[PDB]
Amino acid sequence: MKKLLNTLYVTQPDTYLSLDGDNVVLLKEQEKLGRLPLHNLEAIVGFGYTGASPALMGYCAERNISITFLTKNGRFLARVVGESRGNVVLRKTQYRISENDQESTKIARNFITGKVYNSKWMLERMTREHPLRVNVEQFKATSQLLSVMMQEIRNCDSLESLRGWEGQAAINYNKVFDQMILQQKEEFAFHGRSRRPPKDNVNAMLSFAYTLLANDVAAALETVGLDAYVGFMHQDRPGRASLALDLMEELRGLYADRFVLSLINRKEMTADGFYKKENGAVLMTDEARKTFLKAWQTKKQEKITHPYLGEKMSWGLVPYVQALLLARFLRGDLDEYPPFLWK
Amino acid sequence: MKKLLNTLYVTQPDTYLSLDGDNVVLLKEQEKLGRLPLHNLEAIVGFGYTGASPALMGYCAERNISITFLTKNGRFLARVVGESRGNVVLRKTQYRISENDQESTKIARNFITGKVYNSKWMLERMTREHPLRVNVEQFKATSQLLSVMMQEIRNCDSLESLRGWEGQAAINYNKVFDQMILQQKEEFAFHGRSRRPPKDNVNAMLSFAYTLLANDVAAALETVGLDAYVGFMHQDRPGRASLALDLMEELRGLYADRFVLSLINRKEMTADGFYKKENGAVLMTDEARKTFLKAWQTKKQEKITHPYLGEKMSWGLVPYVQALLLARFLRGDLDEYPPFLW
Amino acid sequence: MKKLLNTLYVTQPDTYLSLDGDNVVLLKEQEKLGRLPLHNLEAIVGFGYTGASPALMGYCAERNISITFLTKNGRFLARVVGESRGNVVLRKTQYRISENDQESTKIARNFITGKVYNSKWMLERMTREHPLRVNVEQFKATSQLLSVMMQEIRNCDSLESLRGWEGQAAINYNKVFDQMILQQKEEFAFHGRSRRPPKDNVNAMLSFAYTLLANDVAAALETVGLDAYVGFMHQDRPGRASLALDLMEELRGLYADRFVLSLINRKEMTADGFYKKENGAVLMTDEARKTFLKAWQTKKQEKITHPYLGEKMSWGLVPYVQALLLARFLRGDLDEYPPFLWK
Amino acid sequence: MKKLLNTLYVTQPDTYLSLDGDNVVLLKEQEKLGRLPLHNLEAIVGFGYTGASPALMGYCAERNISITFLTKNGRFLARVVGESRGNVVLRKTQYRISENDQESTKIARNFITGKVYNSKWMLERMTREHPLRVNVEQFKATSQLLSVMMQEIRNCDSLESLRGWEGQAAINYNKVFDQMILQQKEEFAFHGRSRRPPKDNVNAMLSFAYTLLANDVAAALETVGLDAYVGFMHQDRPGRASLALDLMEELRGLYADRFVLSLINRKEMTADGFYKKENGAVLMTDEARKTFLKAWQTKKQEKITHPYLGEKMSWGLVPYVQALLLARFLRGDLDEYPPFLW
Amino acid sequence: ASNEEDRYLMLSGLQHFQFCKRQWALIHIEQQWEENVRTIEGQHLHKKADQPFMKEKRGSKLTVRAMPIQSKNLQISGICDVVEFVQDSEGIELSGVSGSYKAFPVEYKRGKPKKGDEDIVQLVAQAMCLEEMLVCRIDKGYLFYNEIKHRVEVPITDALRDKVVQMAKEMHHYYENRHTPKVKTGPFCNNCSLQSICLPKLMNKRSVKRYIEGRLSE
Amino acid sequence: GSMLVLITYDVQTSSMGGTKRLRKVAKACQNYGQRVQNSVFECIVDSTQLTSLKLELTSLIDEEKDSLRIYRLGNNYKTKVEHIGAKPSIDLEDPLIF
Amino acid sequence: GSMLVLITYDVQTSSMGGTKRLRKVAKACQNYGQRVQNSVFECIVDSTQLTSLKLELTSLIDEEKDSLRIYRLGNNYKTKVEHIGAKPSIDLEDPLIF
DNA sequence: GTTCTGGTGGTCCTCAGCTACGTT
DNA sequence: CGTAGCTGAGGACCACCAGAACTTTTTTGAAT
Ligand code: SF4
Ligand SMILES: [Mn+2]
Repeated sequence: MKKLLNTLYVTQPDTYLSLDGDNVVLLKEQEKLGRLPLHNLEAIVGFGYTGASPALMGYCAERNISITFLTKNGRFLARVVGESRGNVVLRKTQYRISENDQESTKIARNFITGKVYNSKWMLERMTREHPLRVNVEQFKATSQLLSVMMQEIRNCDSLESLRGWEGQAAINYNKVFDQMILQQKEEFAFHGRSRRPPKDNVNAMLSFAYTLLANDVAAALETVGLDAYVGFMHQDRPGRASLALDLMEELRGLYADRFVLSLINRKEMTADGFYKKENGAVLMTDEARKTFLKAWQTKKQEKITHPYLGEKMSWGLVPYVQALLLARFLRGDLDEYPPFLWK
Repeated sequence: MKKLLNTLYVTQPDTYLSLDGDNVVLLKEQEKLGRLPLHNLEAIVGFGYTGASPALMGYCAERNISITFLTKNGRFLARVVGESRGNVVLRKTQYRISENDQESTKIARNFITGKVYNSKWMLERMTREHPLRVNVEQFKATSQLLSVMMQEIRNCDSLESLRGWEGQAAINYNKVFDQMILQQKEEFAFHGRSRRPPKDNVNAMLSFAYTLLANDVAAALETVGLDAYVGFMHQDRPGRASLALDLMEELRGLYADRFVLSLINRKEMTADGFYKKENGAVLMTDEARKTFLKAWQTKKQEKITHPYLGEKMSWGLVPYVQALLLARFLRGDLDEYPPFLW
Repeated sequence: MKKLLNTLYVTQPDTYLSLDGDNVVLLKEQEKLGRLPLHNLEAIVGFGYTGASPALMGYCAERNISITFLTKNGRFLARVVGESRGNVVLRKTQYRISENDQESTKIARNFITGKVYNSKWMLERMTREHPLRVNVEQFKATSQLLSVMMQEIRNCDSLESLRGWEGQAAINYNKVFDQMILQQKEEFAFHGRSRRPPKDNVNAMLSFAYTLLANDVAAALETVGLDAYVGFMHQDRPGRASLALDLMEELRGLYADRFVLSLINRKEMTADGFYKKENGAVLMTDEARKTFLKAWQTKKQEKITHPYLGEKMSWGLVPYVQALLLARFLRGDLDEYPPFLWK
Repeated sequence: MKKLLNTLYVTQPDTYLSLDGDNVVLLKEQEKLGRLPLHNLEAIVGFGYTGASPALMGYCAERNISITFLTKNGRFLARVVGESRGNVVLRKTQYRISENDQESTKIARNFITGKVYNSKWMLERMTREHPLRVNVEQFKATSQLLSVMMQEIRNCDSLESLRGWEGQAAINYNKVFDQMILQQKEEFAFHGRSRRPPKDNVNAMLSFAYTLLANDVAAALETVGLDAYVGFMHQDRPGRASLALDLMEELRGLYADRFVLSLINRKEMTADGFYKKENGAVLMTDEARKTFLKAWQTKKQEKITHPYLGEKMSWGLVPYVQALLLARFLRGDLDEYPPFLW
Repeated sequence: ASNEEDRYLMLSGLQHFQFCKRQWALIHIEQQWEENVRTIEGQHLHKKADQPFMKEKRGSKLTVRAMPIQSKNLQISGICDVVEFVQDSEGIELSGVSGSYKAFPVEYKRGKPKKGDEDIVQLVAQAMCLEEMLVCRIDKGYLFYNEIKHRVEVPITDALRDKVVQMAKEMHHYYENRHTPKVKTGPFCNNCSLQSICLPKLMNKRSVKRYIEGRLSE
Repeated sequence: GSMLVLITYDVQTSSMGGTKRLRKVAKACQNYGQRVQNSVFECIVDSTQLTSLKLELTSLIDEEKDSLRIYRLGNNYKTKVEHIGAKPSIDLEDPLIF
Repeated sequence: GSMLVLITYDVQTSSMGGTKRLRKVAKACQNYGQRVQNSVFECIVDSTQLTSLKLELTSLIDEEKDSLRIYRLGNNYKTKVEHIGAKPSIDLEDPLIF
């Protein structure tokens, strides 16, 4: 819960928070489930329909601690704080760096380097896992191509070059992704990619996964103090959460497509739940979306290890914590922002 | 053209605020004290140890209703703040206008111009109704010298200058404040605006008025989408939460000091309504607090006419409009901020 | 049930009434109880909560017969008429006669002669009935005086003279009245008349009787259309029914004083039912008042004969029939007003 | 100064008007059809076979709520009349005055003067707003005829002379009453008078209007305190509402037949509604009756200004206030009775 | 006049005659009545405070309700709302009890004390009336005003008594003449409950002849 | 005048004479207005009838156990009343013919 | 405007799904106002919130089976309300010092 | 035909109570 | 904790049945 990052991540639903002396107590239906100190904490994030003992609220407000309250799943509800601390300077720095282009180019090239690393290693593991019926040398050649592209992106200096060298990898990934899946390959196809109302079932279910990750990343930004509607690589525009999209593109790897292949394979999803209305639209059936959301929650419960921090956690906390490091970049404690990087 | 909404004060300790649909209900060990619909509230203020249901905080934060927590003597604690709702270009403009001393000193010019105008004209008004009690001459004296400072403030280009002039308006008015009272002078410990933050009598009401006004102006500004308690005008020093009230430095001197003085002069508060601790702190009785809050709401209800267009407007809208105009200036439609001048 | 002088009174309560062919039919819960021809009727008077039948209402209102609906105790409720309404020439005749001395004195003579005859005959009858407890000489002397007084009043022509004779007759009867009571003289003693704030028991009782009788007679007049507020002997003033007081002189004695003396002598009540007042006034108790009303109602069902026409009828119809005759005097074949000369 | 209470028309046959406290209830073989509070009524009109309980009529008589019974065509079959009240001054005055022929003339003067003025002024209103539709100069000639004749009527002395002049005016006005079928076909052409059977149209509406106006004048006159069956004019035929006829002689022209002409000219009624039996004169129709009564009760709520009393009052009150303006004349608070001179 | 005991006028007429010399004429000669809000309230208070057949005593004084009274000198009869008897060896013994009591009349009303005499006159009659029956001398009166729930003492002098006598004489004259006069109307007939009868408007307006002649010439 | 006035009552039948009070209040209030829904009536009255009805009900009920509310809509009520369901109420200003 | 309107409902619970309709109607109507009596609420609204409430409440009930009435007083409602019993109602212009 | 007082049953109405869950 | 869905447990509210009766003086009563 209490990560090395100075936040509290109480995620068990229907818990309670109360105050004992100078420490927080997590009550689990009227017995002392947990006890934590408050001497080194900086912010508290609370999931679930719960409460806080007003003594805890009063003790947190004075000593520069913000109490953020969400739902269980991760939607954003409210924030409690006195004379606001740690938002004005952070947001002003965000806007100042948004004005200039050199730092924006640096950050965007960092993100694209992370994405290409993730995809290349995903292909490496995919060809290692099942070396029976797969084009191994083709995937190796694509791997060398993306290694050179990774070096070039690390050698980038302008936004236009970054956009040009990003756009190239899309079609290569599209073809290799269509070749990637193992089970039910005959039954589902990925010949063409469409962002606007989609054709093919796989594209639509990618769209749904993208929307879920969208809501998650938006809440991830909102819970720390940064904006939503001005981005670094994507240009500013009224009504579009550009920073959200930038982080989406950074994390569109393991967290989205691996879930796609897992749902498609293992015969956990069937063709009876997918439909067609005159334009390729895949109207998700209610049972299909119920199973999808249950599977998403189950996956979020899966434990992994952070590549950078090293601390064991859930999948559901992977975005927020990652986004939180972004804040520690804008506060001057970090030199860069590696999501998945060697350095 | 907006209309004022009510406010709910909670004084009973160990209560609980809970949500049901669109109603706020007060419980205390499952005893429904009452339920109020939330479509005609503007803010909610609580004393003592009162808790809220996280659904309620989410609802209020989403729908522009401000929750505030207080303790005994209005010691501010735990404001409820929501999220970023959009209009990003307005924030872009406001963030660009800061850290540039030209526009900053223009806005400081207008703010302190409004403050000085209100103080001087109120003093002249008070010497105009009843001249027998005090010395008109000296009062008139102070007037012209403040008028003098007015010309200076208009011929200003640097922020570092105005702070110094602040001290003058902070030392050329206190000498009048002690003579502001008429009745009950001997009972009410009246050492003027000589102040002490842990409270030393006849300052409890002053601090209470300041806290209420600060919360009101903060909510009124956040409705439009900007934060100015430490912004372009006021110093970068943390913990000096006054610029939000400096937008109401046109109103801090007027609407709070005037209220305290009217209560004192109208003999409506008796010296038995206060007490002092063993160590020396000063507190207010519960009945006196209820009287103060009733008077504050009744005054805030009274209806006046705005100088700009004259559409008949109410007092609680005085902060809100001052926020709204500050938007229209940052959109570039006007030339400079027109402050509130009475 | 009974038809007297071309009028039809239905005195028994709770008997519906309807039309059949060209005849009136009485009913009592689907039981044929009476059939009467309507060829030669002049009015209909009801006493029950009947309601009549709309067929008969239309029939009579078309054939110039008005209907009057009362309550079983004689109070006036409503009068259904068409164009005629009947009493126009009669009321005009009354109003014309009300402003001349000759005719008014004639009618006053008709009233007073009946009054004195009734008083004298009652005195002589009581002398005859009871020997031992009577000063026979006083009563016989007053009887001779009253006979001469009646013979004189027959030949009066001026209002003041008739008023004086009425006063003298009243004085004679009053100075005779006290010894009429033959039981419970302890507190029941008559020694004068004080109508306003009545004093000392029995006086109040007498007053009450008069009121009831007056009201009864009042309703009687309204049955035929005589204007109850314009008198003949008594002069008209607003708020008082002068003609009722004129009429109820002849019926005052035999029908009120006899009733009161019967109540007193038969020990029908005791003085415990009269409460006290500080100035000497006397009032009645609710229980005593209700007993008085019940006794009056029961006496109203006594069956006697009619001295002038001979039909055997109840006491309760005496004020109406007489009143009817009064009307037949104003415009009819009556030679002179017939008083209630009842031995 | 009154409120012009409503009025109830019951048309469905075989009902029964019962009373429950202050409510009038319509029963029909124990089935309830409705109930109305009796403080919101003025008159209750019954059609066909509708019986009344004695309690109901006894309650309605004492509060000047009139009850009327009609068979099929507004006949005078039966009304209700209550007791007499103790106001002998007015009744004595009226009877004595009616015993004097000179006062009879001094009242009939004003009655017929008001009548002819009504006729003339309405004829001129009709002429000036209608162009080629009517023979204009014949109307004009009748107008100066009436205007000169009114002055001569004003100085009449004996009843026979006034009757002669009234008859002359009546014929000389019917001569042009025969001329208004402006916007309807020939079936609404007046061709004289038939008394008992409405053998034609127009009569079948004028009869209804006259009955519904008589039953209102009588109620008003018996409400004010007078007796309504002795008159200042007419041959005193026994048992007829003579005073009601006298007081209607003024508003008949401007309140009933003007209404029928307005109804016809607007084409609110169609000749298909009427029908006829083997002889059957002319009988209206149930929907036709409903339309007549709806238009009547709708027009009875127009607000005018009264000529003499100078007040803004509703149309339906006019037959009441006039009667009241009669009463005070009998007590001598005026000089002579002012008739309605609309 | 049955025995001269019938030609009596009620005490309720005095207040009406004092207020609107037309109002007494409307009520007591034409025998008609009409109620508005204030009249309803007054009648309801009078009815509720009416509790006959019961006496209330405090050992020293006695109170009587609905006390019937009459006076032959003025030919005036009526009902006193409350009579208070006090104990002292000064007055006249009265029927029913022992001891010697003095009398005080009390009459409740609804409304503020009026600038004109009005109510006083009525009360005075009561006091004087009582002197005829209880053969004594009365020089005090009590008025209770329930709108302020206050109580006011009222002295009596020869001025008030002579005014009452003259008022009664004039009232009897008007009654014998069957005549309803006219008064100066002003704004008091805005709560005159008989405003739908006495018609103040026609009292000031023009003669009838001018209006008829006015609408005759044109 | 004829101002529109709305009367709502609410009595308690758990006490000694609850049913008697309910019966008497319903009968006393039905004398002036009509019934639109259970425990509510709407009437068209003048000022004097309103005062009389108020006095009668105030005398009849007992305090501290019942509830009674009286609203008044003024003389412009035709544009202030809206009905949706299926319990129509007879109005008393139209021709009113049965 | 922030002016007062009064809302009354009457839904039958003997029909097929009457209990559910009653529950949903009461819950929907309690959001925008205050309960003064059983089946009688009063509330302070503008035009827009009133339109929203009317559109929301028109669908929960079913026509030809229920009744619903909305009365509208005006902007000066303080002088058009009387209370006699023992069911006091909280006013929302009173300073509300809980 | 009303009017008042009991008795009966059947339907609106709100609260106390137990189960089953919270993403688009 | 909030949002729904099923129960039940009493009160509020009103419409039917059943029974037993059903009559009372004269004066007071507002006005910013
Ligand atoms: S005008 Fe009105 S108040 Fe004046 S005396 Fe006549 S009725 Fe009374
Ligand atoms: Mn009195």
